Amino acid sequence: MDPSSPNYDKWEMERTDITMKHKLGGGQYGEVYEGVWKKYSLTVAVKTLKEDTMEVEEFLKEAAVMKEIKHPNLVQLLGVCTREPPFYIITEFMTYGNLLDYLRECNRQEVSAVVLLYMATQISSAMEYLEKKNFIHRDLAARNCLVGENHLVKVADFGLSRLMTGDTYTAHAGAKFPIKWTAPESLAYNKFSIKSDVWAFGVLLWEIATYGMSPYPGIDLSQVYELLEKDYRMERPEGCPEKVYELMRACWQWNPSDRPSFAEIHQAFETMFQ
Ligand SMILES: Cc1ccc(NC(=O)c2ccc(CN3CCN(C)CC3)cc2)cc1Nc1nccc(-c2cccnc2)n1
Ligand SMILES: [Cl-]
Ligand SMILES: [Cl-]
Ligand SMILES: [Cl-]
Ligand SMILES: [Cl-]
Repeated sequence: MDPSSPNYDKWEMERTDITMKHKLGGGQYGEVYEGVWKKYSLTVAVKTLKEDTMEVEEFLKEAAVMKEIKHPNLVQLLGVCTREPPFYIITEFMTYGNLLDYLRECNRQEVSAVVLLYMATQISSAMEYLEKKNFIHRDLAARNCLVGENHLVKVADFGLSRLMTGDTYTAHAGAKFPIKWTAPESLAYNKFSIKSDVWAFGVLLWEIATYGMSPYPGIDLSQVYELLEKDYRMERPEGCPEKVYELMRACWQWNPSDRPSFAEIHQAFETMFQ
């Protein structure tokens, strides 16, 4: 917009510059469309807001939040169109889609053990950065990660709460939570911190080591807490290095203060990967 204007925002861009297309992922992400940033012949993802919905306040808050973060392993904000409806939030488009489906559909000969370790290392790096900035993710899981070229992985947040139609998210006082990725303190006291993100990261590592399997297979949601309290934890996935599993259990300590920090988790992975 206008550089001299009192309301100048470098991120605001021209709605006309983007060629809007079909909805991304057959609708799995919601009101997110594939687009073409003409000026650069660049394919992008454009999240928008339904036909004037009572969520503008939340939408704009997301946009503001994204303008505050930047890291090679966090989906990159490219611009916004929150001056006049329909509101837009544009980020890069990741060629191979979300990590969950990527892991389930990949060439396992290509996506070997070293590659899995590499993917977990990139994710821990992004979280280490959010930790540093005192930000909290709240919904860390393979489904919220994107895969680019050369196994580049980036953490995102698609606000899947009401989008998912499966048993991943379950109701709780007008809100939905992915019970199998939620820390005990979060299920019991609605307390979310970077430590509950670390617990969720533990589950994510499990998803990665199993090439995308569902957590606590077979166990019904209503008994998960009790079991975690009884000190039950997921077994070491087949082929999962001892060191990585050791990391998993540390993330699953009942007491959050006893869980390693992402700084420690990442430092550990670097050592390993090398
Ligand atoms: C178009 C868009 C708009 C917004 C976002 N937002 C985020 O990804 C995100 C990540 C981290 C935070 C940080 N925030 C801190 C506070 N806590 C509570 C929540 C998280 C916020 C938003 C992503 C996108 N990108 C996006 N969205 C859906 C699908 C895809 C997609 C799908 C397939 C291939 N390529 C891209 N890409
Ligand atoms: Cl500026
Ligand atoms: Cl996807
Ligand atoms: Cl936050
Ligand atoms: Cl890409």
